[PDB]
Amino acid sequence: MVFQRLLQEQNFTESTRWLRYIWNPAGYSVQGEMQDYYWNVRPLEEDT
Amino acid sequence: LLLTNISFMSFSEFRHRTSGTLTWRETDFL
Repeated sequence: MVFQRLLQEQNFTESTRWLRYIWNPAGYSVQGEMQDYYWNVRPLEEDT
Repeated sequence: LLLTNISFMSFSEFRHRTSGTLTWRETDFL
């Protein structure tokens, strides 16, 4: 919802951040190291 | 290798550089 609202108000550099909070195709940097996933939500990783 | 060279590489690069000799606490401190 926050990302959709920031897209409608065209704050692009924050909308892409709020999309990075759920999906990043470039992986995630956790404690300096990369991760093995791309979806930040575990019921989106495993289809619950 | 000096502190000028350490601040260029990323933390994963540095942790792969000194993985065996140090134990990540002194690596983080450096």
